[PDB]
Amino acid sequence: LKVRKYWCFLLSSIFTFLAGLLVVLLWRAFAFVCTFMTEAKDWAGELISGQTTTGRILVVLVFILSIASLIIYFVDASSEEVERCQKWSNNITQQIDLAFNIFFMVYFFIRFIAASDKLWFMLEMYSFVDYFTIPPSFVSIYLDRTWIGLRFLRALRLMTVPDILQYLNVLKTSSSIRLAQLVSIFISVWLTAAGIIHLLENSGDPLDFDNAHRLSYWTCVYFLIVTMSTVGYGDVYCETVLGRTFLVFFLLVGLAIFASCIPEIIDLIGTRAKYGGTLKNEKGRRHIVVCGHITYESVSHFLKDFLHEDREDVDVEVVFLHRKPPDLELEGLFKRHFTTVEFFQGTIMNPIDLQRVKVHEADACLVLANKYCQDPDAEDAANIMRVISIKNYSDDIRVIIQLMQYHNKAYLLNIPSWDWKQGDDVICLAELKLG
Amino acid sequence: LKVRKYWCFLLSSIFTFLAGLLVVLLWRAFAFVCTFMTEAKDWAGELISGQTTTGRILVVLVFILSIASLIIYFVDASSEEVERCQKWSNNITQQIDLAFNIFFMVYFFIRFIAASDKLWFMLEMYSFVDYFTIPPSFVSIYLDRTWIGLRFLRALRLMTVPDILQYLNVLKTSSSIRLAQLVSIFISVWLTAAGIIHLLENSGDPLDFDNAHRLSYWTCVYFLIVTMSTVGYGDVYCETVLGRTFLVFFLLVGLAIFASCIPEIID
Ligand SMILES: COc1ccc2c3c4n(c2c1)[C@@H](C=C(C)C)OOC(C)(C)C[C@@H]4N1C(=O)[C@@H]2CCCN2C(=O)[C@]1(O)[C@H]3O
Ligand SMILES: COc1ccc2c3c4n(c2c1)[C@@H](C=C(C)C)OOC(C)(C)C[C@@H]4N1C(=O)[C@@H]2CCCN2C(=O)[C@]1(O)[C@H]3O
Ligand SMILES: CC(C)CCC[C@@H](C)[C@H]1CC[C@H]2[C@@H]3CC=C4C[C@@H](O)CC[C@]4(C)[C@H]3CC[C@]12C
Ligand SMILES: CC(C)CCC[C@@H](C)[C@H]1CC[C@H]2[C@@H]3CC=C4C[C@@H](O)CC[C@]4(C)[C@H]3CC[C@]12C
Ligand SMILES: [K+]
Ligand SMILES: [K+]
Ligand SMILES: [K+]
Repeated sequence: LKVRKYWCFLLSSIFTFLAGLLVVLLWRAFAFVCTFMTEAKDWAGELISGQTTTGRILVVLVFILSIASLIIYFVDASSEEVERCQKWSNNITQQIDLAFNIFFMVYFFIRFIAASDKLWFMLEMYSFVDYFTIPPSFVSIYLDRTWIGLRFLRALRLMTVPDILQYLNVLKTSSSIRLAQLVSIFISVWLTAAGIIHLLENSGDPLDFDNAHRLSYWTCVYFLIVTMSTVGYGDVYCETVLGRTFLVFFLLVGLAIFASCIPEIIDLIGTRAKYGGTLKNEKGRRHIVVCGHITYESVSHFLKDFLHEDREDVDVEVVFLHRKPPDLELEGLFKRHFTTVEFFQGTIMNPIDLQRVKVHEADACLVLANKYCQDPDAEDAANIMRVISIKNYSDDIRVIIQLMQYHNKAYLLNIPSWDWKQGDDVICLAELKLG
Repeated sequence: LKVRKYWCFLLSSIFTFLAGLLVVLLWRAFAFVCTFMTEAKDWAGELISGQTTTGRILVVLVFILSIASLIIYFVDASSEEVERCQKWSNNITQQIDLAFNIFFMVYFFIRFIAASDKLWFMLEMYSFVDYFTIPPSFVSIYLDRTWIGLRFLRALRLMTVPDILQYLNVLKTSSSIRLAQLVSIFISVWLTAAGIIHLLENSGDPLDFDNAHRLSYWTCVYFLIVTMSTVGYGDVYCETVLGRTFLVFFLLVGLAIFASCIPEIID
C-alpha cells in the first residue's frame, strides 16, 4: 500500500528477457564444442503463416484475441488508481486476463520454433511486447496487486491486421494493402503512445511519486491528436518530468515516422473513381451508344445537331463511353442534358463495359473519329477494332463509323457480320471531302 | 422546463427516416410478387435541372431560400438558452420558419420523383439534411418548444452554389467552376462544423447536462479557423466530452478532405 512494488512487475519483465536471451545463447555455445526438430520447425512455419486451415483458424484466432485484450485495458485504465491491492478470487478482469496470456504464451513458443534465427527472434518487437505483458500478469497472482505498468503494449497487436489479413487473401489490390498498413500504424501509435503518457503522468516522478497529474486515458488520447495536428491548445499538457521527456521523443520520432511515409501518402490518396455502374432504366424507350473521340467540342457539336428544334421530336437517349474522365467543362455539359445524356467510364474493347451500357439493346453504336490526328492510319485502325469488338458482342447491331481514309473501308467490308443492308454505314471523310 | 424533450425532436427526425425508407422498400417488394408515372418522372427531371424557365425560376428560388434559411439560424443561435418554451402565436421567427420548410418539403418530393433509384435517393446527404430540419419544425408546433437541435445542417445548402449556378450557365470556364466548388465546400464545412461544436458545448454531457460551456456561435466560428490553421491559441477550447470527441473526428476528417483537394489547389 504505502510502499509500491512497481519494480517487481517491471524487474520481472526483464528477467524473462536476459534469461531467455542467455539460455538460447548458451545452448548454441554448447553445441560449438559439444530428426523431428527439422520437421517440427517446418510445421511451425506453416502453422503461423495460415497456409492450412488448422493454421488459418489460428491466425484469425490471434486476430480476434488481439483486439479483445485491449478491451480489458480500457476498463482497467478507467480506474483512477494506477496501483491496486486485491486478491484474484474476487477480481473478474484478472481471471479473464489469465485466459488470454496463457494462449499468447504458447503462441509465442510456436513462433519461436518457426524462427530460423533464434537470437534475432528474441530481439523483435513482437517478442518484447509479450516480455512485458506475460510475466507481470503471472506476478500479479503472486504479488496480489494490480498495476497498469506497460499494459498499453497490447495495442501493438493491431499492426498485424495488414499482415494477418494478407494471409487470408482479403487484401488483393496494392492500394488496399498500403492503406491498411498506413491506417493500422497510425491507430496503434496513437493508442500506444497515449498509454505511455497516461502511465507517466498519473504515476509521477520516480522515488517520490508526489506530483501526480491525474489524467483520464481518453483525455490523453485527445491530448495526442491535438499534439499530432500541431494545434496545441494547452488546456491539457504534461507536467511531470518523465511525461515531458517522452513527449520530446514522441515529437522527434513522430515526424521521422511521418517523413518515411510522405512518398507513399502522396501517391495513394490522390485517386478517385467517379464514373461507373451499369445502365439501368425503364423499358419502352430507345437509346444509342457513342464512343471513339469524346472531347468537349466533339460532344457539344454532336448534341447541338442531334437535339435540334427542326428535327422530328423523338425520344432517343444518348450514352457516351470513354476511357478517360471528363474535365470540368464536359461534366457541366452533361448536367445541362441530364434527362437526355448520360456518361460512363470504360472502353469498347472490354466486353464487361459493353454489357454495362447495354449495347445489345441500343439502336446503333456511333464511333467518332479524331479528324485532327497526326497519323490517320493509326486512328483508322483503332476505330476499326472498335467495330470488331462491338460486332463480337452482338452480330445484330447498327454501327456508324467515321473513316479517315478510303482504302481502310475494305477492311470493314470484309467483316463477316458487317451488312450495309441492315443499317451499317461508313462515312469516309476523305471520300466525302474530295467528292 | 426542468425535463427536456430534446429526444422528441431528435427521435422524430429518424422516424421520418426509417419509415420513409421502409415504405419505398416495401412497395418495391409488393410489385415483386404482385402511363403518367413515366411522364411525371421525366417532367420532374427537367424541373429540378433548370432546363426550362418554369424550372429555371425554381432552382434559383431554392438558391435564394437556401441562404435565407441560414439567417434565421444566426438570430436563433444568438440566444444563450439552447432550449426554449414559447407558443407559436407570439414567436416571429417560428412563423417565418413554417413558410420555408413547407416549400422545401414539397421540393423534396419533386426531387424524389425525378430520382431513378428511390432507395439510393433516400440515402443521399441532401435527403438526410431535410430529414433533420423538416420534421422537428413541425414538432415544435406540437411540443410548443424551441430547440437548436441539428439546425446547422442548413449550411449544407451552400454547396449547391457551384451546381445550381452551373445550371444557369454563369460558370463557363473550368477555372471558375473549380474555385467555386472549393470555396463553397470550405465555407459550408466551416459553418456546419461550428454549429456542431456550438450545440455540443452548450448542451453538455448527456443525461446530466451539468457541465455546460456557454459559448457564442461566432466564438465557435473563430475557434475552428484557429483550429484549421493549426495555430491553437487555447483561449477557446472544447471542455465537454462530446465536444472533444467530435473535435477528434473533425481533425481526422478535415485533413482527409484537405488531402483530396491538394492536387487541385496546386494547379
Ligand atoms: C508534431 O508532432 C507530431 C507527432 C507525431 C505525428 C504523426 C503525424 N504527425 C505528427 C506530428 C503530423 C505531422 C506533421 C504536422 C508534419 O501529421 O498528423 C497526422 C495526423 C497527419 C499524422 C502523422 N503521422 C502520419 O501521417 C503517419 C501515417 C502512418 C502512421 N503515421 C504516423 O504515426 C504519424 O507519423 C504520426 O506519428
Ligand atoms: C488541423 O485540423 C484541420 C481541420 C480541417 C482543415 C481544413 C483545412 N485545414 C484543416 C486543418 C488545413 C490543413 C492543413 C494545415 C494541413 O488548412 O487550412 C485551410 C484553411 C487551408 C483549409 C483546409 N481545407 C481545405 O483546404 C479544403 C479546401 C476546400 C474545402 N477544404 C476544407 O474543408 C479543408 O479540408 C478544411 O477542412
Ligand atoms: C530496451 C528497450 C526495451 C527499453 C527498455 C527500458 C524500459 C522498458 C524500462 C527501463 C526503465 C523503465 C521505467 C522506470 C521507471 C518508471 C516510472 C514508473 O512510475 C512507471 C514505469 C517506468 C516509466 C518504467 C517504464 C519502463 C522503463 C522505461
Ligand atoms: C447515420 C447518420 C445520419 C448519423 C446518425 C446519428 C446522429 C444523427 C444522432 C445519433 C445520436 C444523436 C446525438 C445524441 C445526443 C446528443 C446530445 C444532445 O445534447 C445534443 C444532440 C446530440 C448530440 C445528438 C445529435 C444527433 C446524433 C449524433
Ligand atoms: K502548427
Ligand atoms: K500551434
Ligand atoms: K497554446
